[PDB]
Amino acid sequence: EIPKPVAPAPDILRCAYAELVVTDLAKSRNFYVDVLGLHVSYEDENQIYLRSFEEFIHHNLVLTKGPVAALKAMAFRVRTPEDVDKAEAYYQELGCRTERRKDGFVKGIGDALRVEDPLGFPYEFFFETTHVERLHMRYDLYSAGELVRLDHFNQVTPDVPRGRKYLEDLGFRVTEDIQDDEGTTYAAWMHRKGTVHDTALTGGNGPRLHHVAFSTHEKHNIIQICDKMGALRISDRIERGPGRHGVSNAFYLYILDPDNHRIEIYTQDYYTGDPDNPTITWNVHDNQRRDWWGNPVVPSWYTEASKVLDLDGNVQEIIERTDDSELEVTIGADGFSFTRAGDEDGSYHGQASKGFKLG
Amino acid sequence: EIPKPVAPAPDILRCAYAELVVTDLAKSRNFYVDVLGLHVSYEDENQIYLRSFEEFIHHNLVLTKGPVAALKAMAFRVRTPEDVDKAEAYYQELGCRTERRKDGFVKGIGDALRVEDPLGFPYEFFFETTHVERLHMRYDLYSAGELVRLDHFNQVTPDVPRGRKYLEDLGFRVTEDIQDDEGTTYAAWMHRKGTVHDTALTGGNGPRLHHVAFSTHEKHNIIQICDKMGALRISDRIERGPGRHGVSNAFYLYILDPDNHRIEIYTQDYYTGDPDNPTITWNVHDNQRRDWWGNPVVPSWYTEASKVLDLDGNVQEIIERTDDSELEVTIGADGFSFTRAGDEDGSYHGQASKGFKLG
Amino acid sequence: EIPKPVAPAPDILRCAYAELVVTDLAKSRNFYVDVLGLHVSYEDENQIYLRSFEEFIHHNLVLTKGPVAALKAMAFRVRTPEDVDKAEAYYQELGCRTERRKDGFVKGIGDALRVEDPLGFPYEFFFETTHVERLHMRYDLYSAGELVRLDHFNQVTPDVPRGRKYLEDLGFRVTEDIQDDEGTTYAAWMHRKGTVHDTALTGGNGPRLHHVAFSTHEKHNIIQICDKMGALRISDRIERGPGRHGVSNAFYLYILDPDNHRIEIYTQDYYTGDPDNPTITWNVHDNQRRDWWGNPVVPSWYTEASKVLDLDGNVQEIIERTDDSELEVTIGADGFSFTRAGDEDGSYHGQASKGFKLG
Amino acid sequence: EIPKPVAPAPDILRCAYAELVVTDLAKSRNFYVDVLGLHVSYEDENQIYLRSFEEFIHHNLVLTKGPVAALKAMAFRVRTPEDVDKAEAYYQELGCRTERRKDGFVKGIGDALRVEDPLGFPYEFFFETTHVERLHMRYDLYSAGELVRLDHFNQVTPDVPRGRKYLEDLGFRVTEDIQDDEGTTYAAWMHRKGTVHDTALTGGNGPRLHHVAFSTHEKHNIIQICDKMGALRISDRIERGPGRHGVSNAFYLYILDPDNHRIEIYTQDYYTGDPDNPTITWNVHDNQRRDWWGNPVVPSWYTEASKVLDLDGNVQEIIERTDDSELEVTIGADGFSFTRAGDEDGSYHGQASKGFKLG
Ligand SMILES: [Ca+2]
Ligand SMILES: [Cl-]
Ligand SMILES: [Cl-]
Ligand SMILES: [Cl-]
Ligand SMILES: [Cl-]
Ligand SMILES: [Mn+2]
Ligand SMILES: [Mn+2]
Ligand SMILES: [Mn+2]
Ligand SMILES: [Mn+2]
Repeated sequence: EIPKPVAPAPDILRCAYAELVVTDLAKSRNFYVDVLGLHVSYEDENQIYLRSFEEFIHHNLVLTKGPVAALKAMAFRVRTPEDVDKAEAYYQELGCRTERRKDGFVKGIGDALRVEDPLGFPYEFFFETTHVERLHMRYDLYSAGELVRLDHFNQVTPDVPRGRKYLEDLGFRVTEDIQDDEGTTYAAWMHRKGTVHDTALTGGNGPRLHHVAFSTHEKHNIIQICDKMGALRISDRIERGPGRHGVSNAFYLYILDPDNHRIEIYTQDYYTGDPDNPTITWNVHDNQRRDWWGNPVVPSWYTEASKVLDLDGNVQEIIERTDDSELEVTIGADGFSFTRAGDEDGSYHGQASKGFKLG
Repeated sequence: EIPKPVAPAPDILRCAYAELVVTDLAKSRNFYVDVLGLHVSYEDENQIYLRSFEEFIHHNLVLTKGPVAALKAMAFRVRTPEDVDKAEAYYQELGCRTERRKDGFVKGIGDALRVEDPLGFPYEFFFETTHVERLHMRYDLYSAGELVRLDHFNQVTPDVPRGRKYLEDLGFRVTEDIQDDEGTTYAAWMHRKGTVHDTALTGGNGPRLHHVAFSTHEKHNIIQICDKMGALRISDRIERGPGRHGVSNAFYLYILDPDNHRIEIYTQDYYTGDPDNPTITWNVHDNQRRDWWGNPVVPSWYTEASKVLDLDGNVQEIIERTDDSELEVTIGADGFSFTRAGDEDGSYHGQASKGFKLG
Repeated sequence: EIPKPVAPAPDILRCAYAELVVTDLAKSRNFYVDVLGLHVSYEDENQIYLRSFEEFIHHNLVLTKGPVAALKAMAFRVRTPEDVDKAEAYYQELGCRTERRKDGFVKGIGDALRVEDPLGFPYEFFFETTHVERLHMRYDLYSAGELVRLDHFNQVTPDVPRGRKYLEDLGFRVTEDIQDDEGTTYAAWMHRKGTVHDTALTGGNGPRLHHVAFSTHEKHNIIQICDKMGALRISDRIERGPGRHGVSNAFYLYILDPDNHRIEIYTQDYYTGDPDNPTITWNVHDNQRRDWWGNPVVPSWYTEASKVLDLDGNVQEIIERTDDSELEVTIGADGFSFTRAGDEDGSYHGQASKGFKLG
Repeated sequence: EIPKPVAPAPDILRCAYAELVVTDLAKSRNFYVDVLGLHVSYEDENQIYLRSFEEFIHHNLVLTKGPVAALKAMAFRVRTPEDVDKAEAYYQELGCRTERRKDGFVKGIGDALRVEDPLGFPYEFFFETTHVERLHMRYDLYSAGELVRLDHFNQVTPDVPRGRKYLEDLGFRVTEDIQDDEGTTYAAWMHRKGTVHDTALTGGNGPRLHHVAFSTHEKHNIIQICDKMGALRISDRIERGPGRHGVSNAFYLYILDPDNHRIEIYTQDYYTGDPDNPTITWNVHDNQRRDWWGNPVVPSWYTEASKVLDLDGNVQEIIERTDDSELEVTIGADGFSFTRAGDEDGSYHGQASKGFKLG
């Protein structure tokens, strides 16, 4: 029900950074810098600007002290300065609230447009950014769990096909999705930069931010993050994983920051840059779709996500999903999942895999 | 209490091989050869003899066709031919049933002694064995999931302290254990070869065999086994993991063979060869003790294990544990576990970690 | 010297495949399939078509039996069917010989244009290709040394600035290069797909093909290839490496096929897709520019490369480089390199690093 | 020939630590702590005591300030206090200078015996040592290049068979060696703890210490050390590697400390604990014996080694090797190596492999 505008879409390069509001800046710094080893581009009493090992733009993450923890903006870099004008014209045509700042909303970004998008999400588009020392060969700084790139965002939204269509018009190409035999869509992944995704839609009450994902070079780097969290005795902040994804084929881990913002660590998905890249649809009941090894998806993964803010700094109202619930149809009392389609052996009914029930 | 014999203990080098009775030989071959990549030393219509990548003795695993799936023998290599005589005298003094075969019980083993030990387990002791091509540099054969060494056995027995004393007198040294503050021992690990263990005791109804473990070179090799099992659509045969252990500090995975014999894949524990190697005791309520990342221990891991045979080839009667159950005290309805000792935050009452309950 | 056409450049997606003429098809099959584990998309008595683990187009490599080993075509996929017409007009304006086949030059490719480009190289441009099973999750087929993508080509040409300009007009963006203070350019790297490169120019006598490069997931995959070649007693076919590159930051290995075609295995370079991606220029005397650890560059690496064919199947005549030779200025009798610029300690004069002279 | 004492050999557990005299304690600290990440057990302005990640004894390396860089002591831990008496009796019967100190020669070691051994080397034997925090699960401290264990020493001595016999009488078991077809032995490896070696003999002018080796968990940890040294622009202190060894099958790297003391980093050799462990002999001309991939051995690796001290703190006089030189017979002007025995193809005459001569 979101029409394709006459105005041309801005040419989006990739996800570039997220601005997260955090309640205790010191505790957040402890998590992102001391635990996760992100690199400080700038900090003061209000904000911490962080980047990954291979990044040359000013930052991939802004942490902003605020009264209520929430996503403040998810930023995409566009190809040219003129693409910021294109973004403004596009979202104006859609009837969305927009705000333009010629000198940026955060440090290290220039001319930028923020919008309350049709799904209620605060998107930023920008070209101009302050270049910093690209640390990609600074092996004197490299940590055993080094986060090397920002990879993607993931958004919770009640109507997946509605948001998918909107993002396709915006230029994202769908790479994978999860549906059932009766035509319900539960999740979709879509890209600009030639990886599996730059953002993704998870069916649920929204708008809420599901997670922000960073890449490592190798699988052992993700293992080290888990190991380090056990050593720091904060294993209760490991939410889910580590595992191999079905959708995306990436090795992964989900952890929780001090304000319960979910962060994914991700590596080794595949190239999607060709225009006829084959799309892959998984059945919702396929127990290898989210964790390839069949490990159960923790219930909080389906229920918990971050608030998002409007352009005034206020929390967006949550709209309830009316389509079927992935949690309910797979691990709920009347849910089921299979290892091999049509096989009772290795299937789970009314509970999760590996012998667990929902707590 | 099992008395310490006057006869000297045999000098045991290491665990060497296990003989498992299996019901369908071809199906077992698929698992151990096609899925796991173990190397065939010899096979016929009745048995398959298998060895790991770096082994020079004839085999690390014998699969024997039989009516009832069970452990037939856990075999330990001894230092000299004379240590077989020492083993016979020692077990005779213990009042155990023993059987001596100068030409072995299985192919590729010479003079051998099998015993029904004081815990009801069929142990074998041998020195003589047919050497085979050591494949340790045969990288033309090397699998992405290559199993490189046999590492240990793990035994389920109802009275851990009783068994621990007997194994210590036999010359095994305890490296780690799990106890509570009320005097109960739930598990013990013990070695000869200078890794964390060659065998271990897990509290539970017994005698039953908990598992046999093989090691890989690197953590990615264990990940590959998981990935391959996903590709073969047999993820339902992944029981638990992959993870990082607390006890042993090893990276691990538990999988189930066609007869539900449990196999662990293991890597990167530490050196224990010094005689004053510090013994580590974990509290049973410590949620980082079995999985360091705090992932829940699947209930089947605590309840399921293989039958074992006596020397007549009949299943040993099972004696029920009367000591407290690790399952019940940690993940049962009256259970408890913590992330940080003395912290209510990150503790679990009457359920498992990460949002699950007993299925 | 090469003027920019008024005709619009074809939109090039990425390098896609190379066709190499080989003298003994069975011996070449042994190397690419049995040693390297590439996947067969088609074969007969004259040709083998091969693809990497994550590929969905028909092939990344075609081996064609012929009398003289040579590069027959380096192919790039274009974005649309219409881009093939654009490519034809473009090279026609450049005065280049073109050949258009509506049904393709090799199996699994449709409408295609081959050209003898301004530097004498046989380029192919195509859109249409037969999709095949994408093996990216086929872990039951995954080799310990699995080649996962085709990454790039590398071309030897006598005048690097002349070639660079031509490739820039064609849409390729320079990411890194090697120069000296006197203004000679020795090599340049350039991309379309958002990695360090899709092709590269290496100063030397040309046209010759320096190498075709495939990527692995992890560094250990590359180490396995070396280990395997050791076990096969073909370590003499390991030309150079393994190492870490300075330029590109990739972990790497160079090996030689039966006809001495050079293959690079490559992993873990960085993202270059932003239009203002920072260009990196290294000094030719920096001993960390090619191997980051300062290991010496094998002289054959600088002197040997494959013949290339014209459109008639005849070898292209070679034109000698008149600019300074990288070998001569770094490892030759009158050459030098440094570890730290301006520091004589860790410098090498008239010989290579690590105590070696030219053989 | 060194006679076999009537007195029993001390039961040696393993190599335990080395004491190296260094000329600038601060510069050595930067190398061993800052670059390499070893853990400080104790330090003052005269000495730094260092241990590996998984160690529980007080230290694996003592750096002692002094006027001439040299080995002061190579220490082996013995099984019981009584074994220190046995070692004293054993070396006294050998006619060797001994010194016994009930309170140790260095901090954190108790009753200890130091000897000037028959080959001129300062050996220490001890049981008593101060236990420290075993850091094996301190992943909060874990470096991307983490050194996890002390693995072995390597000694340069002119007469290898002479030394080998002495070490065998002492209880070391030979695992691998290098010989030629004319009866010359160039090197031998021997163990107590069940890895390939605890010490080794390299033929050359001696006594000199060739190197001390530390283990990592995985091959990428060794890669990271190289990468870090490149980032620190100290790649000139990488002497040789990284590589795969033929002998030992271990992945390796050799680096040089501020006083040119050689340190090897080493991982993933095999189990040798069985008393009939198959002994492997390589031919000296086999180009895969030292580097399995055929990479050339740096001439400094054959010529350079550390001074060793006597018990009075004076440099031991060097005795020249009269047997053939491994350098000369393989990579010298009159040397030879092969890839495949008997095959001229892939062989090297009067030069090193991969296109190099000696600089
Ligand atoms: Ca209690
Ligand atoms: Cl997922
Ligand atoms: Cl466990
Ligand atoms: Cl290079
Ligand atoms: Cl060596
Ligand atoms: Mn994600
Ligand atoms: Mn185990
Ligand atoms: Mn290349
Ligand atoms: Mn060594």
